[PDB]
Amino acid sequence: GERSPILGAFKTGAAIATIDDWYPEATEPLRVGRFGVHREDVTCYRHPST
Amino acid sequence: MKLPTNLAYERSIDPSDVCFFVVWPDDRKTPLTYNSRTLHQVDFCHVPYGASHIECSFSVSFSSELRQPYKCNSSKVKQTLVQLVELYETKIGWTELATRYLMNICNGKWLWKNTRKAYCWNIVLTPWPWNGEKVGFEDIRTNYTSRQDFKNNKNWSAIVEMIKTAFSSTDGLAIFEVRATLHLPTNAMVRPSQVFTEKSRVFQSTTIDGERSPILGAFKTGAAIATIDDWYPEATEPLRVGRFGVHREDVTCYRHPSTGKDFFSILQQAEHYIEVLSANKTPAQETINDMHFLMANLIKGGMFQHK
Amino acid sequence: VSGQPIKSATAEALAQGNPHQVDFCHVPYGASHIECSFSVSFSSELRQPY
Amino acid sequence: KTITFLPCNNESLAAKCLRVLHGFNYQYETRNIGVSFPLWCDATVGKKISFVSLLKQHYFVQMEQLQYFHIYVSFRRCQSIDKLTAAGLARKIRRLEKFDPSSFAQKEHTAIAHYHSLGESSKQTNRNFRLNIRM
RNA sequence: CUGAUAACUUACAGGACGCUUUGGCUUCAUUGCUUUUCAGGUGAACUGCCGAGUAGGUAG
Repeated sequence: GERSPILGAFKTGAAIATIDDWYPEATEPLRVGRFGVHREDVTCYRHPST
Repeated sequence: MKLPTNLAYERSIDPSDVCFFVVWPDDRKTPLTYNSRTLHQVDFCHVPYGASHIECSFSVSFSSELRQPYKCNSSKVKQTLVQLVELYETKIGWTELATRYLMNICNGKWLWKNTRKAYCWNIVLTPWPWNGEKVGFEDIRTNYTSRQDFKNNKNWSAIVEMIKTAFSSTDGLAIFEVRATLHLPTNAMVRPSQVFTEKSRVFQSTTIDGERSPILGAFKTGAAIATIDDWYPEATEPLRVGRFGVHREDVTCYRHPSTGKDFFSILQQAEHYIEVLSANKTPAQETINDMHFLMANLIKGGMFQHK
Repeated sequence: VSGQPIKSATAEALAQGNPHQVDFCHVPYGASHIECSFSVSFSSELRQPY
Repeated sequence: KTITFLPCNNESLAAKCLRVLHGFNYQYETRNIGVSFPLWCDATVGKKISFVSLLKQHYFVQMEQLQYFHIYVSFRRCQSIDKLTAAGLARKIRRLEKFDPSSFAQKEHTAIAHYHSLGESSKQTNRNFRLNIRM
């Protein structure tokens, strides 16, 4: 009968897919997506120029 | 050095709420309660009669998340702010800032006014990456006044060296568990923190065991661990660490931007402090007090944008 | 916007007070720990285009 | 008569007049007078204190010499309010001790329906109190 | 000081009768809202008395 906090279904599957450390300067595993972004420092690795 | 449109840190020090207990004789605990009056309701909180003393309890983590920016779009601004923390710790070290934060725990600075009119109060620390035999400070009003009195404790080395290693390591943790013991007089005034009402006295409370209880603010508690700032011009009183550091008694900013020594005017000299720290001549007291204040604002966190 | 101190913000109007509302969640006082529970399903949808 | 306060802290100014009436009922030791607050507003007392049943007594002569003076209901003392304030809740335990004090507790939600206070003191001792007066 | 001056448009009234819009249907693949935060002005209204009174009375 009460409200409760939750971790979003899309927030949860964004953690299972932090795999992508194959980008050309690889240190940190990124969330898998088209032109693999990094939300910390606001840039795309795997940019379409690369 | 112009500031980005996306900059932010997280705090490296994380307090919690403060829970008020009452220790009767026969050595048992009951959470403290308070009243509520209407006729605009004012809450009054005082010690019950047969009580012996009062416990307090919270927990602080020196997470050390000030090592790198939380979010920063410009990479030149990120690469500079990483080099100051690696140069502050090599040339100056975390020993001066670890001692000033830890005194505010190890005496009752986080007990704001309830210290006043007490017989003796004691602190007991339960540090987490630790062997055993909990660190306890006894009879703070007489035994501990000057900083030296803290350093004559049998393990004051071993707990500053946690907070240094928590700030030095890229995954440093250092959880503490603080517990106080205030020996009041009979039926004593106790002051908790209190909500914000648009405009007479409503306390900030929680629920401990199905009953209301006054709680010192989680934000109220970190504002007393961070009373470190006494590096302003003609400084007398140490202030809460902040940008253009305010004083809420006399409603004025010391470190006003016309002084040139607020936080944003020292961030724009961040490249300037890298050449001073990377010499061999030890820098002046005027220019490391600018660095102690510069690190205490990355430990504080916040958002540092512009435009 | 340009970079100079705005002249309206004197030391009284810059040391004033700033009230803001947030959701605040935390562990209760005498709990032991916190449970979390979710579920994933690995279901072979990459074999052919939808 | 009906006294008019014409400047004004009437609440604290009306309260000194009863201290004369407190002392004048020990030189002659009467209680044959009545007390009436006609303009009992829900904020103040009002600038009309009246004695019903003074004008030539030592306090009121010097009050009258300056340019400011002219010289149903139940106004009863209510000292049950005095024990609602929590400095008296622990006096009340030491009374009733003559046993577990920890099973006694507070009230935590009280609602006091329009009391009114006038602050005074003693003259045997150096001790202050409140004259709580309602309708 | 007016295309000037002056000026009674009247009387009566029946719009009706009848009327089957129906048949068929896949909207759907994909997703990180975050970072930080002191409400204070509680030195006022005390300390007794009766009563089994955590009720209720009373002194100054």
